[PDB]
Amino acid sequence: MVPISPIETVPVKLKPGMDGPKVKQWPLTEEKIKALVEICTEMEKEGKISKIGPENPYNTPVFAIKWRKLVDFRELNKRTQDFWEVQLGIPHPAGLKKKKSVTVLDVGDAYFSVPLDEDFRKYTAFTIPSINNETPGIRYQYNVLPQGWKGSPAIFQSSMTKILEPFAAQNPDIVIYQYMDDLYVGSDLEIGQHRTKIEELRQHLLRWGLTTPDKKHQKEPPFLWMGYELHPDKWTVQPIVLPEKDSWTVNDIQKLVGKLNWASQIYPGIKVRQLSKLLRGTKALTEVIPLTEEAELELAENREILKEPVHGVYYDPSKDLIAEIQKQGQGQWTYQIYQEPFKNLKTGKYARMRGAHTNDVKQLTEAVQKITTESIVIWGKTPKFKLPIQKETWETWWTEYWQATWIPEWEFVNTPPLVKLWYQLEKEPIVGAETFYVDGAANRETKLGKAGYVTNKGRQKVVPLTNTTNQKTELQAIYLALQDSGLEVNIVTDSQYALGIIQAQPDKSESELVNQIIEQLIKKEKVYLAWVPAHKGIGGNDKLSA
Amino acid sequence: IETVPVKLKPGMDGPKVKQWPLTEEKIKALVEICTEMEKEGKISKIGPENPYNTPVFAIKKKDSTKWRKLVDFRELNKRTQDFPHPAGLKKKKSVTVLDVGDAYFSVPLDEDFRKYTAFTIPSINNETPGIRYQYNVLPQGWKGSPAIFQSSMTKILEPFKKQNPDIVIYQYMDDLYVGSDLEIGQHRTKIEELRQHLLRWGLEPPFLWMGYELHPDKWTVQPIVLPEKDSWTVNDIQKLVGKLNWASQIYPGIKVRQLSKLLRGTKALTEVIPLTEEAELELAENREILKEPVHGVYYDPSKDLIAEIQKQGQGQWTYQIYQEPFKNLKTGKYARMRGAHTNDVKQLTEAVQKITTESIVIWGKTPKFKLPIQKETWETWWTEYWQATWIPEWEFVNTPPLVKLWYQ
Ligand SMILES: Cc1cc(/C=C/C#N)cc(C)c1Nc1ccnc(Nc2ccc(C#N)cc2)n1
Repeated sequence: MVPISPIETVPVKLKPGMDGPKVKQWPLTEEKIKALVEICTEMEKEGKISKIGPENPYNTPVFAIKWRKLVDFRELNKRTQDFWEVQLGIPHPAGLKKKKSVTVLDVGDAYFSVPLDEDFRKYTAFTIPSINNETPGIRYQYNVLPQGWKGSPAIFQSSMTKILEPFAAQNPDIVIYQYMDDLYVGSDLEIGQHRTKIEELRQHLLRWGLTTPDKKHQKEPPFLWMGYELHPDKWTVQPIVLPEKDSWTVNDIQKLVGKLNWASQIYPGIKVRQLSKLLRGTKALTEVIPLTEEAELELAENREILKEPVHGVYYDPSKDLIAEIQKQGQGQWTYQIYQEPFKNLKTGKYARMRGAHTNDVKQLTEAVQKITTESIVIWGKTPKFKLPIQKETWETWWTEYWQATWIPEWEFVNTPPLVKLWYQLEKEPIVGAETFYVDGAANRETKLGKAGYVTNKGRQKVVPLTNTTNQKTELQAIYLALQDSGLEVNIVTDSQYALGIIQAQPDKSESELVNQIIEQLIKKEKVYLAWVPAHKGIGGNDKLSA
Repeated sequence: IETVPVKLKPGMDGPKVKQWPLTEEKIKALVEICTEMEKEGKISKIGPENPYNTPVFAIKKKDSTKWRKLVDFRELNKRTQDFPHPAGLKKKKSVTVLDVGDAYFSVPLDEDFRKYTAFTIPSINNETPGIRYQYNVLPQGWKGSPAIFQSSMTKILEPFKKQNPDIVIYQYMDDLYVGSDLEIGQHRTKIEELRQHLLRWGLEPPFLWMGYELHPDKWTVQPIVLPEKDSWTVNDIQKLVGKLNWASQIYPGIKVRQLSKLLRGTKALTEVIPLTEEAELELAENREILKEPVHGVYYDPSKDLIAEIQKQGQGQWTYQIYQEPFKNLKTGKYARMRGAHTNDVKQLTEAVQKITTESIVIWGKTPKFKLPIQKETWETWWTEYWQATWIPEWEFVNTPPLVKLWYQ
């Protein structure tokens, strides 16, 4: 016999303060018991399990399903420590490199060469009930990682990785990836050299006594993997089929958006705003919902985008990454990442964050940071950006914005709609322009208020208001001054609230009043807004609070 | 050589912090560094039984081209168990900061605590399993390291201190701050003398040769100033009354009554208003008040320091450090922000580091920052510009402060 290297066992513990499972075995039919006895006899022969004495106090229930055996480790799993889970972050196909050959090796039997920590085995005990309950049940414990046990996937993967590391390291011309009970081995080598590498891998695995089926694997490119199709020189998502329907249900829409979101990583321009709007606030999965005319258009547009297959290419590390962004409207943004024109590695989208006020430049900036971070993950570097914003526009924005902000290396691409600044406040008071002193106030109980202004030219206005608040009346006062002034105007307010909003430079708002103010600002040539503290005897600036 | 028992705080588990995305160049640097550290026995590979994690990245210290590993132990430090600041340091004419963090690797780490120092070197696109390590020795950046190494550092430094009794030596984490009053040429030779005095003990440190020079005596008080003008417009006076109203939260006896009475009527903003006698006197009296220190200002070591920063434009930044609102312990202004003339975030990152350095020197701890930046923007870039071996805490300001106008 040829000595083989043992697989290092991983030491396993229960969670602090917790003991092992003591769960009652369910009764079973005479038929099920006989089935389990034979199954376990074979497993015992294979060395997977061992009979134990009556001293062990732990138990986990076992079932027979139409026979096959099912050990229900739910209780033990609750009591087992947390492990490092390596698979949490999965590779994105757009980050993969193209390969001439990809071979699949079945390593399903290797899984049972992984021994379970000796000290933990006692916690895996289970009992086959005896026929008619006239004798003690047959007791067994696992010697190998049990299917369904919490630690098995992490320990299996770590054990396989440890075995594969030296092979990968000494053979850098190949890539190795594990998924389920299979190894995928890719390379760009001449087919003879590549097949030689596979046989060498098989010889390497043999050192741990791990055997692989001589008969070739049935799985071959293209591979169906994690919702993708992988081909030797391209990738895509598995077929996206949007159903035909006369009526849509909460659940239907959730499933629709999910497919569209999934599709959006390679199909350019997918939109989900109007469809997602239908899900606002309510989560009754059976509630039918009528589609808005806007939602019907969005869906129609998406069907057209999805009418035929689109594929992405793989990553070429010897070339730059380029990211291009377009504004789609209603807070929606779409992008493409490519190295060569017309050959996307992937696509995607970004949506405006929930909030009171916003502007296009802020949104563009956010989309850029999202794409940057995604690109670090997938390719380990930032892409060169192509953005629908003029260089001069960006400079004006960031130099004058009250926050620190940054966008990495980028160039203007002239494809409408362009992102622009819609208004710019003066830094100094305007000579020759009328000065409007504005104010508003409301009564908290009756919600009645007033808004108005007085100017250096003697112009005055007070408007009585209903169903209002101090903050709304302060904005209304500014609105009135904008409405009633010429193209250049100085405005004096005591509203810290109003100052906080405009200094955020919104171009769109959830407040129609703010939107009205923005529309007015856009029409002005020059606007200087000055703040003063309230109730300090300042001229012009309140009594008219009556 | 014998390990100090170390524990986490009661009823608290180890850190489980996600590794953030790393650039290719930082991954390759870390693979190279950790491979060597592993050969030296400083770190060891770990298995899946260890579920803890702390983020890691790599930087280049100021004026260098050699990558330095930096572990973000902020979470572990909060979870670690607890183990007099020299007021003279901030008064020295020159302070050189040394990176002595390498020294910690000479002390083994408590076998039972090592698991909590787990970290991961990720792969691009997660194509290969992340490389998992834990520390076998005191790690750089861990608050337990200076505490455990303290008895050893004092012994190493004794002969140098004896022979140089006027030198102030202060350790913060991986930094050694060495302060003296003097001429610089001689200063640099004491630092070098110090170096050699340490090298001896070692027998090599990659960054010990480096010197970061400060001059804290040149640092000082930045007070509130009011304009001196011959012609005041309505706008000028409104701005002045605004600033004084704000200052009245810091200074009791500030008055604006007589000045506000100039703002009577409804005048064009650019119209010139002559000051009345009553208004000038009030203004003069306010000036005098602002020349005095703020009342009831004290440092308490049991409370957090808070640092606020404002972007003032044209590469200028203002900041304040306080524990209680309106009771500033320090204020300052930076007008250079070198190397970031077209990069706000790099400028802010340098300001954060400079302010933290001032804080360490003065109080021996780092402040909690209120940063004028969106979280996503900061989180995406700050590690590109970071050059210090410590990391403070921060939060983000989303609403523009009016106070910006008062520190201009
Ligand atoms: C992550 C990954 C998943 C599968 C997934 C297997 C499954 N199911 C197979 C392999 C080999 C890999 N690993 C890598 C690593 C680097 N480049 C590539 N490129 C690459 C992979 C597959 C095809 C094809 N056809 C072409 C190129 N794959």
